Amino acid sequence: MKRTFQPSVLKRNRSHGFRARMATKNGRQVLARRRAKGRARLTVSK
Amino acid sequence: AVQQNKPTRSKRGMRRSHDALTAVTSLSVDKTSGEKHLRHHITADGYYRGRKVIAK
Amino acid sequence: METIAKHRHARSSAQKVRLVADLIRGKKVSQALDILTYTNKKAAVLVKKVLESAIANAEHNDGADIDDLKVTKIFVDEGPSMKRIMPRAKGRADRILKRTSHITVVVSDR
RNA sequence: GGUUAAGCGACUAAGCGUACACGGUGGAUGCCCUGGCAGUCAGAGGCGAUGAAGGACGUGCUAAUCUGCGAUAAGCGUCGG
RNA sequence: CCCGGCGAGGGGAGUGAAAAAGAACCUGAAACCGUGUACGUACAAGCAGUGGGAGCACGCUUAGGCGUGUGACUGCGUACC
RNA sequence: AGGACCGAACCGACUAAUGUUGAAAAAUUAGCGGAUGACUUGUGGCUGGGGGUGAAAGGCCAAUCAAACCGGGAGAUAGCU
RNA sequence: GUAACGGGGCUAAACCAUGCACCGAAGCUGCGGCAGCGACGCUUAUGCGUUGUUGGGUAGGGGAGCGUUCUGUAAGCCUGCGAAGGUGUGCUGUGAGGCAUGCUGGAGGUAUCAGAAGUGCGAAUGCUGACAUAAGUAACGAUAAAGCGGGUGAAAAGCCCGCUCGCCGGAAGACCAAGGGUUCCUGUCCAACGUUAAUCGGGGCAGGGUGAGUCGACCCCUAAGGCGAGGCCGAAAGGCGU
RNA sequence: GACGACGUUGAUAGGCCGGGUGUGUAAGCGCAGCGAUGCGUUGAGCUAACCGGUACUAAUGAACCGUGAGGCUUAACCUU
Repeated sequence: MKRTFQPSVLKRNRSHGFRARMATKNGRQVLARRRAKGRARLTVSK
Repeated sequence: AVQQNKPTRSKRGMRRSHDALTAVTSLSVDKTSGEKHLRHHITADGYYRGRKVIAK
Repeated sequence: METIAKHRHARSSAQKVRLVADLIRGKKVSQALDILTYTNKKAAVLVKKVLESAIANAEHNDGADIDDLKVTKIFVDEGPSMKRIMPRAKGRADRILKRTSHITVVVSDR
């Protein structure tokens, strides 16, 4: 059966990447929360 | 389909009262090599009833 | 004199090994080896190596004779179990217990 | 003493139970603190285009990770201790 | 040094106050699983105990007819929240 | 010529059996329907929650839909267990 | 399934009447003991001489206590001539409990009188961890199929070589994208991983391996669409767009 | 599991010999025919579990378990 996760690096970065998060007020707040929490990986970039 | 109460150590051991093994009553001895083997079977060296059956 | 040998963390459940241990408890060493040699079970291979080790220890360390030895104490204790995951149907997960055993053999010349 | 008969009758444990002894499994308990919690008295209350916060990759006699550092790369100069 | 597959894992030797502190490492409880000893158990029916109680075993005992364990048989008795 | 005909690929899912702690959180086997079209398919893009989309079933919107998910108000309230 | 005396059995061991005996309860009495409330001797800084009486108990009210951790008393006392903790024994109190001591253990413990509480668990389809049960039971994942010889090895149905057999063959063959990211090759190892064994492996360890002017990407050009200098709009955020 | 038969002083199983049953005239060769085929050798060849026989093969000598005269009392008998 076809499942939900059909990977694509392009769509992954364009939807959840660093530059996508850094392009909106609410996206920049996502990074601020993950920095304050201490996340080692902020985004799905690499 | 499934139990209503947990069986005991006792009933577990009773069921296993017939699970014991049986040791070979005795091993046979060859005429020539004097080796010890199962009855009606050949020896490790290859003898059987003192006739030097297959050895290779 | 009394001598001991052990095989700890053996890959087999105590229940399976105890079937073999009950065959040689109280038997002469010469008779026990012949029983394990012609016992078609894996636990027999393990127990035999332990018995062979105890015999060697008595000869080398205790300077005992082989023809006078005798299996006087033998028991199998439960060892640590290893936990594993078995995927079942409909996303359910079951736990496997890979059980181990502590085999102990004691020979003596009493 | 012997035969027959009648009557009575222990010693069996495949296994199980209780108790005790000796062990295994397991990691409670007690003891311990270079970790935390809550405060007091003092400080400092901002960093950043002289490129920040936070990161990537690198850097050793070094294969990895941590710490530190940045192609002058677990460090360079100078003034003192 | 020895058994073992130039293994795993053990037995000795040695270290140490201690190796039953040997790295699956202070102390090492309980459930749970075992070996050994004593007693009981294969014509007996049910919350499995309680009251009575023979016999066996063991320890006493200045025999003192006591203690411990087991519990044939027997009266009563349908868990807890 | 054809939202034409028979029929593989391809897209679908009418019947039955199996399976139902499955090989599989909807499949397998034997048959079945469409198969130049209102067809099918790859890549990328747009529509965001009282909103979307819907040849319309209250269907679908990441195994979740008569109002998604995450966090917060929040230890909502519970004359009930 | 006797099944309409509880049963056996009873012609009284049934029914009526009379009477004398006996059994029969945690009721009553006797013996010993504890406690509560009362009156009494103003007894006594109150315990009795005594004295009578009471003492089943849910919701619930009242009263009195045990023990746990911490503070003071305590730079005191106990303790390597062995603390806490753990495990047994014996004694003791109405109870929660307490004292002593053997073994284990190997360094802390703490009287008394006061003080403060994360102060006592069998239950909440309670929370976490550990271990049982069913049970050595079901199952070992397409019914395409295996057999033998030799080799290696501690050990070979499963590895290597070889001769046969069988299966796919618009694939179960071959080359790629997407995606994964060293799984590739060689050597070595078999604890764990492999639903069995394993000398084998997409497993462990180590080393080696990816060579482009022409393939592809980057690059030039744009589609849907996105961002968007100024600009228009909008409480702010921000929206649309040249 | 059990039950039954046999284990060399032996037909227990297999094989082998013979037979039967079933199928229905093998292969090879030859003859006729251009050939497909047909005819003859030939009711041929093959033939499982069946029947009657046969030690060719395997069922080994041993070893193991199990004992050593079987309680007390009483009565009647030996010794009506």
